[PDB]
Amino acid sequence: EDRLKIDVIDWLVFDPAQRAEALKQGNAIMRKFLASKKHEAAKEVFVKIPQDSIAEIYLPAEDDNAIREHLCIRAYLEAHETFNEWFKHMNSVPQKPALIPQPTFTEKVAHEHKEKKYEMDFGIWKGHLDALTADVKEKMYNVLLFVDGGWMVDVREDAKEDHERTHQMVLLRKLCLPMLCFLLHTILHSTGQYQECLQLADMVSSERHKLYLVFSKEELRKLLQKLRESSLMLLDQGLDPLGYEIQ
Amino acid sequence: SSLDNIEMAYARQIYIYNEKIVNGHLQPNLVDLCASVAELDDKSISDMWTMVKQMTDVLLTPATDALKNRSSVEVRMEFVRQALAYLEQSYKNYTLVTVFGNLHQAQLGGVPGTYQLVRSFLNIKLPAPLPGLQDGEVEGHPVWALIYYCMRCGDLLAASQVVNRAQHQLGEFKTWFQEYMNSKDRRLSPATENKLRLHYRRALRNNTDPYKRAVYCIIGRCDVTDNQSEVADKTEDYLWLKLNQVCFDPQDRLTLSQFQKQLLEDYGESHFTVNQQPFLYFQVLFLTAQFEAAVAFLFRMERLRCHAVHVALVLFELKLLLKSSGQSAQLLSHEPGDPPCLRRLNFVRLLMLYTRKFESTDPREALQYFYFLRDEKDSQGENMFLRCVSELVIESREFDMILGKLENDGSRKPGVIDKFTSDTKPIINKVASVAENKGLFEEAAKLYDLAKNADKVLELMNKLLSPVVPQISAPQSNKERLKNMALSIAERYRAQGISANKFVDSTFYLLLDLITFFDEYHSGHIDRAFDIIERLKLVPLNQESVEERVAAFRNFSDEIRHNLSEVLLATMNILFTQFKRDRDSQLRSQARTLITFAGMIPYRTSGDTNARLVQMEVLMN
Repeated sequence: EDRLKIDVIDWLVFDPAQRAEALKQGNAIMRKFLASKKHEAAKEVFVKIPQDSIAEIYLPAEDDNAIREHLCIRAYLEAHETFNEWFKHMNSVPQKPALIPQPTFTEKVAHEHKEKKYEMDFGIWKGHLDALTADVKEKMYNVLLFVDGGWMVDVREDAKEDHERTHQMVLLRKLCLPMLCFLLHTILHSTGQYQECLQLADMVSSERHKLYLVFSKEELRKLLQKLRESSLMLLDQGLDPLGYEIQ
Repeated sequence: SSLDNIEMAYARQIYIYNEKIVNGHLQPNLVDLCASVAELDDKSISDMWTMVKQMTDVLLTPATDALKNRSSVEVRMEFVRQALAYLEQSYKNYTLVTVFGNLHQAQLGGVPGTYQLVRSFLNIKLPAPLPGLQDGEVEGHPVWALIYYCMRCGDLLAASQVVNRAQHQLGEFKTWFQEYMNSKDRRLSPATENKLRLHYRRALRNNTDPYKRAVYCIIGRCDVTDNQSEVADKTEDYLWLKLNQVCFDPQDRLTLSQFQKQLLEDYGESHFTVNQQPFLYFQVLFLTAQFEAAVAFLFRMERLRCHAVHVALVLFELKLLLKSSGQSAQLLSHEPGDPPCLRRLNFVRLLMLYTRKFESTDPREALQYFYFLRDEKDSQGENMFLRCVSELVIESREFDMILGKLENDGSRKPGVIDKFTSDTKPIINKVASVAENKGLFEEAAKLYDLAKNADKVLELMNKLLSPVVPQISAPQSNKERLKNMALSIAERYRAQGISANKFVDSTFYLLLDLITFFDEYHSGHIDRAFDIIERLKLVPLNQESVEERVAAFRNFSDEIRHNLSEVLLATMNILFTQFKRDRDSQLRSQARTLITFAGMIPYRTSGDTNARLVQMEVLMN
């Protein structure tokens, strides 16, 4: 039935006079797929939506929200497109030169070089990494700290009742905000940014976002056993739990 | 079964004719093989084949083109004689059943001489004397009646005897007739032929004795327009009257081409089928050498399809049927670069129609008829018989019966097509090819495996396994039903030393090992399952192997990379369980290895997997 739904979109996109209904329905369809984490499904739909839809449509409470929801959804997708690239890279680290104990004088020199070339690649694989870390992070904070009212949260409050959508928007927050936090923690930990890891407890507990309400009690503790792990590595470095110099 | 009693009997006869050619034996007489069934039906059909045999029993030039034999004046002349000999003998049987009530009744008393029969035939059909007869009588009958019906029965000798007893009355007709009986091809010399024709035309154009009129222009082949309707009232009497009047190379003359065309063009089926008697028209076309017309015509009668197809086959196995080159033409047509007086039969279409009826539930019999198309191809080059077997297998789905079932023990019990050609590698791929194009992989594998095409068998077997690698193998599941066939293909491929290219082959045996890895993992045999994954050297367990294992993943079949997620988790969960039961350092070290590998590998669900892997390693410490 996947196709039935992703195909009803091209029918609504065809007629430009129904772009407001095409987007709204595109949202709904992408709300079902997100709850299943079908990101190639959600995105295959996301491209069918002409890149210039938003511009033309220009506002009923149903169109202000659907424009916001669409960008929220793009902010979410882009937060998985850049992580899978980053993650793919983290798993392609240059491998150490192989050792040939009891080497011939030939094998000694081939190895002096293979050992010197590797000490060039590992520097760039931290180079490319840093730039894929700086980018995946930004996206994770665009979703977690979504501007003007939080992620998947309507700004317009005068639409007509849509319990399906509304409760779909509360759910999407409870499936994906705990899951984006845990990823960002995994990104920060993987790159050794431990001080910042611990600063996820400010972001989450914050009264500005009230992200902690989107967490189950279990997920919290789990995030608290994740932070205590970053803390350790900060002690091993000689700093206090939170990364500040011990005077 | 879709075959009626008559059709079935013909099928068996065509199986024999095929069994003979398939084993190289003598080419038996097809016409005889078909008349063998005709006698099981009413004589309406028997008398047809009698005509078919006698019309095709002409001295031919073996290994000569069909169009050439049928255009040659040599052959065209013998057709007329074979027909006249049929119309004469056929009429002779009518004269017997007219005098005696049954052919058997005539035989027991003995067939009388054609003279005494004819005399005993005149008694009935003219009891009282007609006042317009001439030249007196002979032993109680008009001399001209005896001469006509004797010639009609085909016994010229019996007719000449009548002439010898009326020498004084008949005048100069004796020396003329005695020449006709002597000269071959039922023709007189131009000089004498001129003498009699002018005499008849002089003052006998309208004589009160119709029998006299008939004989004269049967001997002189004159007055072609006058159908002598006084004596030739039946249709066969007309055909016979005219075939004794046709000529070969300008006035008062008729040729076979004109006559054959004149008959069906001006007086088509409509004229000869008003009495709702179909064979009457068929005999008109067949006894005039228009075999294609008669075949198509008779092929449309839904009750006589069987008979018309076979009379086509006979004409086809005798190089007498004129096939239509193009397969896009109608059933009956005249080629543009041929004379208008001949027609052509789209033989390919003819059989294709007949077959569709009983091809669905009677495949064996269908093949016997498809064989006659072995000598023809299509626009794309395929062999028509081979293509017909492909289409018949795609539709009927009768693989074991027609293609030969390849059991799971390594045997190949031959199929019905094996009889006709020993090169069965292409069609098995053709049938396997489409079923592959229709997502029927489990079948395409069995079919490709039937032709020992391991390149395709293992390819498809890779696709059917990868989805089911991590699944739970349960009784009658789709895993068991696929794993058990894959293993039955692994043994038969090792015992027979068969293998595809190493890429396809390596992946195939690799999946089989993984399927064993999860079957042991889902059973709780942790120790045993850990040992298997270690052999495969697919997931690194010591930090030193990470570099090489990571490079290998890049060129491993995507059917493997797909299942990498479930492999890492099972392997981790394996170490995970063994931890709760120095060794602790060793598991801890291996735990780390899996993570770094997964970290450097971009793969399916790397997000959820890499996270779970790290959590399970933390609980260990």
